[PDB]
Amino acid sequence: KLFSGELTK
Amino acid sequence: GSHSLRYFYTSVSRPGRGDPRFIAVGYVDDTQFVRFDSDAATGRTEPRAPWVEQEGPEYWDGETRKVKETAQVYRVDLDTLRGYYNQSEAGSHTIQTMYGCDLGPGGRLLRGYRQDAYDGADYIALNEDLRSWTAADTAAQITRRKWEAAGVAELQWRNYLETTCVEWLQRYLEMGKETLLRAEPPSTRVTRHPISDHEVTLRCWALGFYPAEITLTWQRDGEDQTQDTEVVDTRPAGDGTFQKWAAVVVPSGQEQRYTCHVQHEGLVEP
Amino acid sequence: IQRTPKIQVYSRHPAENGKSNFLNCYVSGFHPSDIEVDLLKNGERIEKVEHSDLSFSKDWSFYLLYYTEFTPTEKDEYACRVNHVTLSQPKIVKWDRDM
Repeated sequence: KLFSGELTK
Repeated sequence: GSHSLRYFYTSVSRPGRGDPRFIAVGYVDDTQFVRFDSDAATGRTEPRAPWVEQEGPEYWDGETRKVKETAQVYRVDLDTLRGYYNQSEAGSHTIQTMYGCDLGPGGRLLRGYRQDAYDGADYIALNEDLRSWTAADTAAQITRRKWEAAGVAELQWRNYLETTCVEWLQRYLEMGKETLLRAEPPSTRVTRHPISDHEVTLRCWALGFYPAEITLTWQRDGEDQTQDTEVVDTRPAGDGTFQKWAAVVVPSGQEQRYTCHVQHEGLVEP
Repeated sequence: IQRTPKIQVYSRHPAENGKSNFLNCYVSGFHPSDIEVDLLKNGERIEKVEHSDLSFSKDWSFYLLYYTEFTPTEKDEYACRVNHVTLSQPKIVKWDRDM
């Protein structure tokens, strides 16, 4: 399962 | 082997030929099961192994929805990093991410990892405590601050790796055991290719094995010839298995003095 | 930051003449990802050729498998032609039935 909800850089 | 679930994003800016390229792929161990190329006509995350094609539309739509939103997030990261390094919109640039988890027994996470790269070098990295970050230059310390104040590591990455990641590794494992748990030993052999009067190249082969991990070692009547051995890098066959070889140049005859030995999983004996 | 590809050309199964096989060009260890790979039959390009999906190694360098279906004969050359921003001329690596 792919990670999601990534805080932008 | 110590099982693993891993993902690989690659983000590359094409200036000024419109939109950034994005590619994500998934691996359970040494077997690829998913991909997403933002240039495919499908606009969809797709399967690459047979054993995952049983998962419902909820999976794929769930997966497709998610990896489009990641792609947008990386697209903007390209222009933020380009800003941090005072780089122009004329250059092409690359962002790389890898994250994933090694399974421990009892259904436990053993090790979690998540790591970024900008233009081939390191950038930011989740450390093994799942709280701290390693930041390899000024740029990535800007990036660090932002993710410390948000708790990205412990709040979203620790959590993902300690449960979703682990559970789903065990789900791909079970749903694909006929392939990902089948021992596949190398069909193994030696060949001689003469060189001159003196010499003759002995080449120990090892084809059709899984997973990629292996050791090919020439002995001079008991003694490892490493590092007088030419060992080519383990290479894909194309059918899901791997192959390797090591070569040693010996004075002819004196090749009865030489033997090859192969260590691999599929050579199990209890 | 920028790196040179390495090349392995080889069949899927041990190359026996007359019997069908797949030809493989494994490029790896390059950076960045944009790379051109042609599989060659006697100097000419092989057209029906697919390839694996972009991935990369521990040290961040890219690898790819270009493969095509074929049949070995006593006579024909095969080879792999590779170009990449780090190169100054295309890199041709011949196919050896022992490598």
